[PDB]
Amino acid sequence: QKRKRQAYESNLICTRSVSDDKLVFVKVHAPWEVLCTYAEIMHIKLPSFFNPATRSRIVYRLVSSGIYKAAFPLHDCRFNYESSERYLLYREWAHPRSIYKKQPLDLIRKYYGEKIGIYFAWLGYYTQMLLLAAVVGVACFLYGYLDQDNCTWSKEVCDPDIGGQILMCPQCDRLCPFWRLNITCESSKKLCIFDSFGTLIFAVFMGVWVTLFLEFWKRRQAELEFFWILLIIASVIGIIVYRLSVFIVFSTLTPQMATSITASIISFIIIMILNTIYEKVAIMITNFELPRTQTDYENSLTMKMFLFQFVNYYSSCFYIAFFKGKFVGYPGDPVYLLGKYRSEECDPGGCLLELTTQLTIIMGGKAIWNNIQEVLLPWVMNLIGRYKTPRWEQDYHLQPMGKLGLFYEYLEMIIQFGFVTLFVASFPLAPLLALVNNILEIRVDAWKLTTQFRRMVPEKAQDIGAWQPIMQGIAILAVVTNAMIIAFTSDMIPRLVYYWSFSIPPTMDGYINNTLSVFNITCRYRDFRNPPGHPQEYKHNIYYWHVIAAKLAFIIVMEHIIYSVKFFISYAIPDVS
Amino acid sequence: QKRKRQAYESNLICTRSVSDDKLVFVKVHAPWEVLCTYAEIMHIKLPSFFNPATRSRIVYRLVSSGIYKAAFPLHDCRFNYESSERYLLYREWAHPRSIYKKQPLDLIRKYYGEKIGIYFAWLGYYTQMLLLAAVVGVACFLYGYLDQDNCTWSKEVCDPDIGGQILMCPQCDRLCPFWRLNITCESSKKLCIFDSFGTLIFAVFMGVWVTLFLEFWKRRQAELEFFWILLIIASVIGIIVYRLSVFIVFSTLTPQMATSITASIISFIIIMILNTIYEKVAIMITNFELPRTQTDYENSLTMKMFLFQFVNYYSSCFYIAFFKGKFVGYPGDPVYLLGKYRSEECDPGGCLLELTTQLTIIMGGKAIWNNIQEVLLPWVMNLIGRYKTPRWEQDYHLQPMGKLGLFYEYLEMIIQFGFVTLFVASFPLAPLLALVNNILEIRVDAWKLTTQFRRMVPEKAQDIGAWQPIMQGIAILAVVTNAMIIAFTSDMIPRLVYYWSFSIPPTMDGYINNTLSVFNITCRYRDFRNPPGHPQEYKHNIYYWHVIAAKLAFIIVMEHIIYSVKFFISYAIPDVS
Ligand SMILES: CCCCCCCCCC(=O)OC[C@@H](COP(=O)(O)OCC[N+](C)(C)C)OC(=O)CCCCCCCCC
Ligand SMILES: CCCCCCCCCC(=O)OC[C@@H](COP(=O)(O)OCC[N+](C)(C)C)OC(=O)CCCCCCCCC
Ligand SMILES: [Ca+2]
Ligand SMILES: [Ca+2]
Ligand SMILES: [Ca+2]
Ligand SMILES: [Ca+2]
Repeated sequence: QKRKRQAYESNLICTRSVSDDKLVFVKVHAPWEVLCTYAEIMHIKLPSFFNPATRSRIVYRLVSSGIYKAAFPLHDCRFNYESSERYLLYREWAHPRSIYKKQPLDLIRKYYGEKIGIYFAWLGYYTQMLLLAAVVGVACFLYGYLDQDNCTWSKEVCDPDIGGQILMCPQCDRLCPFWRLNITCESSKKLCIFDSFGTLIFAVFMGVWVTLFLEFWKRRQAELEFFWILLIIASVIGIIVYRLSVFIVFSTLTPQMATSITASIISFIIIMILNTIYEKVAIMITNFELPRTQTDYENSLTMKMFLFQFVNYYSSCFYIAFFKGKFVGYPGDPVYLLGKYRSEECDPGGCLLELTTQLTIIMGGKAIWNNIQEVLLPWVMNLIGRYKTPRWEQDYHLQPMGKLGLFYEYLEMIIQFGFVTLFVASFPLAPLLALVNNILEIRVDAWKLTTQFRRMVPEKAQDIGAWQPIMQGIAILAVVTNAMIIAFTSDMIPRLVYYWSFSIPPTMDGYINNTLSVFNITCRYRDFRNPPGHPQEYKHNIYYWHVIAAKLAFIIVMEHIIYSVKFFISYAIPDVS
Repeated sequence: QKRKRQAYESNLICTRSVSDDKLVFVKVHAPWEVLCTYAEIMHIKLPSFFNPATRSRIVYRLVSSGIYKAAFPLHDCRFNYESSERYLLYREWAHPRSIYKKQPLDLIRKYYGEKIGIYFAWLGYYTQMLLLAAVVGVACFLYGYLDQDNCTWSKEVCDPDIGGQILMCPQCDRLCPFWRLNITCESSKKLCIFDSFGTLIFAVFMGVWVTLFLEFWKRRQAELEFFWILLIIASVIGIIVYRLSVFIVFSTLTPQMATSITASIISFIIIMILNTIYEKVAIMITNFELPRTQTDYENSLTMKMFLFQFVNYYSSCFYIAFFKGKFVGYPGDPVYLLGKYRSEECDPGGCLLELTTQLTIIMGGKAIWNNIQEVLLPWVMNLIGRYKTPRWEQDYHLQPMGKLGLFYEYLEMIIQFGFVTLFVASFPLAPLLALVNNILEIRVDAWKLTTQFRRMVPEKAQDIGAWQPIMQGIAILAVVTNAMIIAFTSDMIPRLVYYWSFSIPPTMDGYINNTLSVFNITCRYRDFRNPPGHPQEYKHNIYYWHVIAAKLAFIIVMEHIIYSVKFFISYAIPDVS
């Protein structure tokens, strides 16, 4: 026990704490010749001469068994008062009062290390790219807002004659009664913002913006040089079925917004606690496997953890986008999934607004609650530690960062990126919310890393790591996902077909009465079905196949055009300075 | 003049020809210490000790101005009789009598050099992969042939009652008279081969096969370690308009096969002479640009030359596939392209058979005529040279390879690959024809390289070069192109919709009368148009939009499924030994 530690200390050669007599901490420094020897064995760069991050790396499992209590570097100074580097970049960068200043990226790679430097460089560059995407999203938001007097469909669903005379079918078995449509008017008014031509121009822009983000980040990186799959499928089913359950336990502006916000909040609570669960089961799964190296361990953990997180966070959104209300048929013979399991018909405006509210609640709530957790949990852990003098004694009573470190940090921003990219065709303010989150996110990551956490050992990484193929896969998936959101989720394509193709005798006015289908009780539900009385009644009509062929042709045209533009831009940008 | 050559020879130090007194050839050898010095300046590998390819590279513009007559290595021996390496791999590899033996790839990199070795390794591995793709293509060809008694549509177009009672519309202005359909029966019978379920399984297989080809070739490479764009657009228009012209100058089994084979032959003749033209204008264009290095010169030449060759060879095929007969409307108001320019309505079986004949003529004729040129042109040039003793005198009178060398060789196989991949859904025997071409292609490239050409200087290349992104782009384009061939070119999707979707009251029998549309003279042309007498007469009907929505959904499903399978296979194959 103590013999192993004494022999290891004698090999390393080859004070106790004033507050706790049982703990003893040994100072570790290197001589000049030994530093030059370790700097020859590890080929460091050249122009007191060795930097403190370089010294702490060159000086850098036995503590995993519990023999050694703690091994760490030491901070330079207290942040609250000057001794003095930590005080400096706390005073001008890490403080929330210095929210507007530029990041001292050379100072952050000086003090913390190039993985922390590359995370904060990626975070700041993400913020600057999100500023461009956010002002274009504000431009398309103004395009939707100022043309609210020209959206003919919202003005005729808000008018009582065209909108109120619908009396559309119930989406629900026990009474849930059939209703005049003008009550969705206050939900439809903002819908003129959320699927107009402005958000289509924004989505086609956002494909290009993701491409520019990736290529100029490649340039900035160039400058700055089997049971678990079955469990994932069970998770895929689980998030959808509790999305249904939270909508049901709610079901037993104001009414629709209360519905969407309340169900989104309670589902988001389940999302967070199931996220902690998924952290634990994925770490148990990758510990059941034997990984040979820590890097292969964290790559496998990155893939499995991100797949569980992808499933957990976006499966509700994918249900609302592509599965909710998409497979329901006519009110005669509704689709009972397993018997007595009638699926949820959507509102006639579409499930885009419900997707929008769920997106902004999950995104902004993960932002708010994750920053609250990132502040408070190390702070309250240090507080209950302090409720139970030398420098290293002060630096001892800090929550250690962990073996992974910045991993979860990257993870949450990648999840934020999946809201910025995969669902950007729903609401254009996703880069704005991401920007206002990221401006504080640099400060909260900075502040907890400076104040609350022990100093992580500096070590260089040439990129973000295994998150880069994840981001490229998210980028390729974003084109398909935005195409299915504009085609399948929103209703922009049916009114596009109504204006361009059926103002003709075989304008935009008269769209709402001409879209829906009348239903015999043996009301006008939202579907394109040949009507009681037509020879092919309740089968899909000519107009269903016209609109769905325009949907599929839009998916093909938009995907091929955007993928060729992404190819032309990745081929045209030299990817170097 | 002679002073520059004398000074260069004196720097190099730092016999005349018996047949021609004006020419003098100096032997060039290196001493042992100078060879070790050049082998230290160029870091050669280690285990008379320096190999002859290595010696010829280490010993290796003034001849471009015309000062030096010729500078070359020397061959080891005459091929016809032993002196003796060249005689050996001529006797057992390069001879056409050794067509069945394996390639001595270590001997070919010993004698010729690693670019020639990697071309012949790529050629042989291409041949072995084509053997697998060819036996699967023969399997789907047997699937189409043995089920010829079960193709209901061909048996009812060959029957006089269902097929002969059509009397379909003329595709032509001056009389070209309307005709009973059973005359396409002998063309439709083999059509039961060419678009059945077997070729669909072959196309979905061929996406996987291209993927396996690319990944195992990555493994084998790992083991074996602005005016011109406007001219390209003018070429794009030019090949299509002379495809129209050769069809017209023909127009002024037996009748349709005579048409297709004759027009394909005369167009292919124009293809070849315009290919020589495109060689010359592309070499003039890349000489008008100043390239800094020979490698950047040949990369730019590779891109421009392949783009011109792509346009030249496949623009006729792309016209037949995606533009011929696709944009023609109903016989009332035909599409005159510029006035008095009625486009060519296709046969009711589709333009797939015309595409098939054009493909096999262009592919097999480029194979035959390119091997005939590859044999004869160096042979006849050496013959007229000989119509006007030491070793170097014999090796002097050979056609030199040129500065590019194997470039055109790679080029033609890449063009062959574009027939193996981009149009594989038309006829499944494309890998078979490629296999029977490649077995002789190794021998003709081997034989002309051994007998007729001067020995190219050995120099190492780690891959095929700039053709590898070209092949990956051809591979990505192949999925889209095969999807548009199965959907848009062939008629497999309309009969798939007829069987699965309209045997119902709103079997495969009755497909031909139910596909076409009747035409009032104010006959049954091949289109899906609402009929004289329907309220929406000659507009597209329900069934057009059903079939074209199934086409577009097939494109989306097939592209996404195949691209995910390609991603799973490229991610699952470790790309290393
Ligand atoms: C890679 C991640 C993204 C995957 C996207 C999944 C797409 C699923 C959407 C889907 O198929 O929905 C079925 C319909 C959508 O048209 P809708 O008119 O919404 O369906 C009827 C609903 N309503 C009458 C009550 C208004 O659509 C169809 O009927 C056509 C089916 C073709 C879909 C193929 C897309 C991608 C395949 C992998
Ligand atoms: C990248 C290299 C490959 C490019 C492929 C180009 C595709 C062009 C094919 C095309 O659009 O043809 C028009 C129709 C095809 O349906 P058809 O029924 O052949 O057209 C009517 C012909 N007929 C009545 C005489 C029998 O199709 C349509 O009407 C739907 C238009 C959507 C096409 C979008 C595909 C790719 C866009 C870049
Ligand atoms: Ca956060
Ligand atoms: Ca963070
Ligand atoms: Ca050839
Ligand atoms: Ca050849």
